[PDB]
Amino acid sequence: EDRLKIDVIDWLVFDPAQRAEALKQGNAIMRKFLASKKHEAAKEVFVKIPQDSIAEIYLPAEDDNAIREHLCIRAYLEAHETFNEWFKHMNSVPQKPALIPQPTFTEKVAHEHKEKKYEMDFGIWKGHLDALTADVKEKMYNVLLFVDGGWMVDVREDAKEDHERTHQMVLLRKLCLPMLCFLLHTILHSTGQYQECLQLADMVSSERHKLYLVFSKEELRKLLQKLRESSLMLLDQGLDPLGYEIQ
Amino acid sequence: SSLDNIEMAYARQIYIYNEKIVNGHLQPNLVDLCASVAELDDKSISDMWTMVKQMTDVLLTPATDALKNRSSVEVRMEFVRQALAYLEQSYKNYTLVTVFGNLHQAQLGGVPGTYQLVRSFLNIKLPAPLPGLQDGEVEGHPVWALIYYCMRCGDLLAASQVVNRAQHQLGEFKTWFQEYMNSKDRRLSPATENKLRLHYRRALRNNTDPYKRAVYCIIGRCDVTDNQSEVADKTEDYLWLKLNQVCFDPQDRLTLSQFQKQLLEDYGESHFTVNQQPFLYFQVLFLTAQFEAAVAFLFRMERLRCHAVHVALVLFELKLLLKSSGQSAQLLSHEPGDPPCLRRLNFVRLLMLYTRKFESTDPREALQYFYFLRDEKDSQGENMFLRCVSELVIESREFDMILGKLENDGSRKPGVIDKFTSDTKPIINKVASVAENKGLFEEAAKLYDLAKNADKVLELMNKLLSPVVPQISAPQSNKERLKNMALSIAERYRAQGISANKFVDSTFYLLLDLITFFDEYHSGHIDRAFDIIERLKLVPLNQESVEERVAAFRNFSDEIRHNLSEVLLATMNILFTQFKRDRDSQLRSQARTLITFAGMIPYRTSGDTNARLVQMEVLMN
Repeated sequence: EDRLKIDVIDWLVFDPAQRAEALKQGNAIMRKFLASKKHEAAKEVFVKIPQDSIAEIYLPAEDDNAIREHLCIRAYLEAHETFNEWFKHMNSVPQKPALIPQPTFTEKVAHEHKEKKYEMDFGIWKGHLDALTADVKEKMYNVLLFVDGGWMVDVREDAKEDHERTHQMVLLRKLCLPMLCFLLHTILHSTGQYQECLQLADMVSSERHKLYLVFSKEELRKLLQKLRESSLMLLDQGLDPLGYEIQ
Repeated sequence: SSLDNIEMAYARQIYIYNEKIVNGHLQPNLVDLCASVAELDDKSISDMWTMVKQMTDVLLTPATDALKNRSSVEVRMEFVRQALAYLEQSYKNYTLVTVFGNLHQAQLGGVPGTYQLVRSFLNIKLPAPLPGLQDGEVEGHPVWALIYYCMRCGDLLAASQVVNRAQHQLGEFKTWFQEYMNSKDRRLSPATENKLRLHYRRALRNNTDPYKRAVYCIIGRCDVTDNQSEVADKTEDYLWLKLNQVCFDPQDRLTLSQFQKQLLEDYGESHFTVNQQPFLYFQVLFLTAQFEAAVAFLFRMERLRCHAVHVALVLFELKLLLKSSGQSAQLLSHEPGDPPCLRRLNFVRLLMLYTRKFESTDPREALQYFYFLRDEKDSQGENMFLRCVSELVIESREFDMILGKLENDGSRKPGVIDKFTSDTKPIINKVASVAENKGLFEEAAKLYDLAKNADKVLELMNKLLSPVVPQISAPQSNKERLKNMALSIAERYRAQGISANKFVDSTFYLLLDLITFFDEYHSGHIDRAFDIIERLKLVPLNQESVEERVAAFRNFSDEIRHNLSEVLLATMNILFTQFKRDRDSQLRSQARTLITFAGMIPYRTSGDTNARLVQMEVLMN
């Protein structure tokens, strides 16, 4: 039935006079797929939506929200497109030169070089990494700290009742905000940014976002056993739990 | 079964004719093989084949083109004689059943001489004397009646005897007739032929004795327009009257081409089928050498399809049927670069129609008829018989019966097509090819495996396994039903030393090992399952192997990379369980290895997997 739904979109996109209904329905369809984490499904739909839809449509409470929801959804997708690239890279680290104990004088020199070339690649694989870390992070904070009212949260409050959508928007927050936090923690930990890891407890507990309400009690503790792990590595470095110099 | 009693009997006869050619034996007489069934039906059909045999029993030039034999004046002349000999003998049987009530009744008393029969035939059909007869009588009958019906029965000798007893009355007709009986091809010399024709035309154009009129222009082949309707009232009497009047190379003359065309063009089926008697028209076309017309015509009668197809086959196995080159033409047509007086039969279409009826539930019999198309191809080059077997297998789905079932023990019990050609590698791929194009992989594998095409068998077997690698193998599941066939293909491929290219082959045996890895993992045999994954050297367990294992993943079949997620988790969960039961350092070290590998590998669900892997390693410490 996947196709039935992703195909009803091209029918609504065809007629430009129904772009407001095409987007709204595109949202709904992408709300079902997100709850299943079908990101190639959600995105295959996301491209069918002409890149210039938003511009033309220009506002009923149903169109202000659907424009916001669409960008929220793009902010979410882009937060998985850049992580899978980053993650793919983290798993392609240059491998150490192989050792040939009891080497011939030939094998000694081939190895002096293979050992010197590797000490060039590992520097760039931290180079490319840093730039894929700086980018995946930004996206994770665009979703977690979504501007003007939080992620998947309507700004317009005068639409007509849509319990399906509304409760779909509360759910999407409870499936994906705990899951984006845990990823960002995994990104920060993987790159050794431990001080910042611990600063996820400010972001989450914050009264500005009230992200902690989107967490189950279990997920919290789990995030608290994740932070205590970053803390350790900060002690091993000689700093206090939170990364500040011990005077 | 879709075959009626008559059709079935013909099928068996065509199986024999095929069994003979398939084993190289003598080419038996097809016409005889078909008349063998005709006698099981009413004589309406028997008398047809009698005509078919006698019309095709002409001295031919073996290994000569069909169009050439049928255009040659040599052959065209013998057709007329074979027909006249049929119309004469056929009429002779009518004269017997007219005098005696049954052919058997005539035989027991003995067939009388054609003279005494004819005399005993005149008694009935003219009891009282007609006042317009001439030249007196002979032993109680008009001399001209005896001469006509004797010639009609085909016994010229019996007719000449009548002439010898009326020498004084008949005048100069004796020396003329005695020449006709002597000269071959039922023709007189131009000089004498001129003498009699002018005499008849002089003052006998309208004589009160119709029998006299008939004989004269049967001997002189004159007055072609006058159908002598006084004596030739039946249709066969007309055909016979005219075939004794046709000529070969300008006035008062008729040729076979004109006559054959004149008959069906001006007086088509409509004229000869008003009495709702179909064979009457068929005999008109067949006894005039228009075999294609008669075949198509008779092929449309839904009750006589069987008979018309076979009379086509006979004409086809005798190089007498004129096939239509193009397969896009109608059933009956005249080629543009041929004379208008001949027609052509789209033989390919003819059989294709007949077959569709009983091809669905009677495949064996269908093949016997498809064989006659072995000598023809299509626009794309395929062999028509081979293509017909492909289409018949795609539709009927009768693989074991027609293609030969390849059991799971390594045997190949031959199929019905094996009889006709020993090169069965292409069609098995053709049938396997489409079923592959229709997502029927489990079948395409069995079919490709039937032709020992391991390149395709293992390819498809890779696709059917990868989805089911991590699944739970349960009784009658789709895993068991696929794993058990894959293993039955692994043994038969090792015992027979068969293998595809190493890429396809390596992946195939690799999946089989993984399927064993999860079957042991889902059973709780942790120790045993850990040992298997270690052999495969697919997931690194010591930090030193990470570099090489990571490079290998890049060129491993995507059917493997797909299942990498479930492999890492099972392997981790394996170490995970063994931890709760120095060794602790060793598991801890291996735990780390899996993570770094997964970290450097971009793969399916790397997000959820890499996270779970790290959590399970933390609980260990």
